[PDB]
Amino acid sequence: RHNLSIDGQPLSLAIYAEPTDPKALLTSMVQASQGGSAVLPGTLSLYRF
Amino acid sequence: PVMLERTRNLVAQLTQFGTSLLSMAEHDDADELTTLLLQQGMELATQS
Repeated sequence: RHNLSIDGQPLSLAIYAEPTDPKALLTSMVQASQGGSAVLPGTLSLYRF
Repeated sequence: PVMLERTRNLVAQLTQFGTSLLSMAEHDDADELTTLLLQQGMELATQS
């Protein structure tokens, strides 16, 4: 009834649908918004330019 | 003579900029090779 031989050996070759390969993992650089310095009013020097 | 002194100081500073520009490019291109080797190594690792 279970498709076996008289000795118990199976008569139908099975299948398993092989697992899907290795995996690629990558990393990336990340940048963010950056500001600059400000300018203040200047002092008056005692010396010439 | 005064014009020569002021000009000569500016040219020396310009030389300083050129040296730094070449040095940075050398270091940046060396890092480019190291990055390329690691990326190529990863492809080899997948096949291994």
